[PDB]
Amino acid sequence: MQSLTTALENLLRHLSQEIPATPGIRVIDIPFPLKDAFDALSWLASQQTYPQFYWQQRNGDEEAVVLGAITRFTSLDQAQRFLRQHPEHADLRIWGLNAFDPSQGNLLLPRLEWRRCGGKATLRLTLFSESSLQHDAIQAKEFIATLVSIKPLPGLHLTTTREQHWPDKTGWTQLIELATKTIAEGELDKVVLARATDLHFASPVNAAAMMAASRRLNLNCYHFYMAFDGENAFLGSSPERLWRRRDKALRTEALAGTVANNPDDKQAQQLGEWLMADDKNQRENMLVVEDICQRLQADTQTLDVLPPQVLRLRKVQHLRRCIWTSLNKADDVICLHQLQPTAAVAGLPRDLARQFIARHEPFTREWYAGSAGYLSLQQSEFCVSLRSAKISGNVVRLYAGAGIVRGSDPEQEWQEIDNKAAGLRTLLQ
Repeated sequence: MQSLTTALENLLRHLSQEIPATPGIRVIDIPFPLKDAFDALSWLASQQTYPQFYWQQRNGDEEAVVLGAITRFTSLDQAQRFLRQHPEHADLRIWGLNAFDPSQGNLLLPRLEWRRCGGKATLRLTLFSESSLQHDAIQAKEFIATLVSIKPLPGLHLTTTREQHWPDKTGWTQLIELATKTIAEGELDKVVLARATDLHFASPVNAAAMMAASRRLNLNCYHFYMAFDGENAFLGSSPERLWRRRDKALRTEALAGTVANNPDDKQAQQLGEWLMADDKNQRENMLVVEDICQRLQADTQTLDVLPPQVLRLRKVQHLRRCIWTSLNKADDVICLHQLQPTAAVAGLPRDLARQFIARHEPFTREWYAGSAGYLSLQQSEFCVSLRSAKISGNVVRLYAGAGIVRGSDPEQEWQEIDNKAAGLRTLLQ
């Protein structure tokens, strides 16, 4: 941590310059020599300050670790409202989560943000005050004094005390056959229903270590980690983008139609070339794109759907179609509310599917199948909070969902949710 130390000392130097004792906002960016890679995650997990948020874009070129909440926001709308009051810092990012219910978020304007774009990094310090910048400069000084040296990530422990499913196997069929009853009757066709698996461990589970474990195995995935406090965290490694906005340029995608992966290149690629020719999944995928274009059309100019591709991940492969377009207004609250929850995580039609989930699910999804990422005026990117876990002390809660459709069948969809959960379960068991 000679890079960090040096950066911290440049920052303390800046904070010792005259700062005006008037309301305002300052952004201090210190260049971060990236002669080696920096284990931003290990650094974050060494700190006793909360909240912490860690995020890496799925391609591996963009990474951030942010610490300490100058201000918290309970929705993305309230976040964007704050940013619009400061248009002179167009690149000022707010970081965190949106819940499965998108009117609810946990987002922060961080004290400190280390951010790498591929080859370059910046340690950014911000000051903000309704009253005195000089005052908050004092806080920043104290917050720096608070930071400790990078310690080795702690270990994962593998001793299990219990294993609960919500719903269990019988409750799953109880619910599945209810859902097909309901499909039988009305105009609902697809409903995505979830399971929670609670893993109870004899020791408290270190969430950053779990995250570090996931990053090694779960390639080509967004990695996201929020430490709300010392006892509670939510994290995941999702292959799915909700949206990316650069100015008004928007990218989203219809990621639906699942097979299992196999480690041999040929058998996985036969399992995939199959997926691309299966009329049916291609139909299911196409109903997802239609729904996305529908949801988008009144707020965008031309929508371009790209050719299908198979996305090979660790335990599981997906059919995806990307959809690019331009937004009429550079607005993140529109992207959020138009795109979440996805047709891939609620089902179809939108209202009816959400209403079934609301009516009937035996546990709250909370942050599962919301989104994670950041927004600034200039750009934003959120992933869907899939392949994720909620960590509370000694309990780890894994989430995975399946799209019930008519012929479904309990046990097959259950097996599918096992495979989706696998990408995380295998790090712990």
